[PDB]
Amino acid sequence: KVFGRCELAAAMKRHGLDNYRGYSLGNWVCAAKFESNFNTQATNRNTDGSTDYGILQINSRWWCNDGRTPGSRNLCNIPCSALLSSDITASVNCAKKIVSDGNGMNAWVAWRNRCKGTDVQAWIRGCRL
Ligand SMILES: [Cl-]
Ligand SMILES: [Cl-]
Ligand SMILES: [Cl-]
Repeated sequence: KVFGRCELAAAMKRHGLDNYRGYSLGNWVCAAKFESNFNTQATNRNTDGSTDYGILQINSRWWCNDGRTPGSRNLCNIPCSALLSSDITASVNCAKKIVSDGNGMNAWVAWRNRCKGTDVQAWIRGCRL
C-alpha cells in the first residue's frame, strides 16, 4: 500500500507513534517519506546481506527474521514480511522498540541525514489529526 501523507500521519497517531520517545508525528512521517516514499512494500538489500523492510525500512540484521541474514537477530519477534503489510501495526510496534534502543531516531540514517533538525511539522501540516 502506498499511503497518502496525512493518511499515514493518522495511522501512525492511531498506533501511538505521535510523540513516542519525544519524537513528534512529523519526525515519523518524514522518516517514512525518505525511507520508503510511504510504500509499505518497499524492500532494499544492504551491502552486509541484510534487508530493510516496509514503510520505515526496518533491518533484518537486528529486528526481524527473513531466514537469509546470517548471524542476525529478530528482536521484534516477527517475520520481516509482516513489515510489508497494508496494516502498519507490526512496523509501528517494532519501530517503538528500535527508537527505544539508545540512539533514538538516529537508528534511521535517513532520518538523521534528511529530517533531523528540519521543519518536520511541515510533514503533518494541513492534516486533520
Ligand atoms: Cl511535527
Ligand atoms: Cl536469518
Ligand atoms: Cl541518507
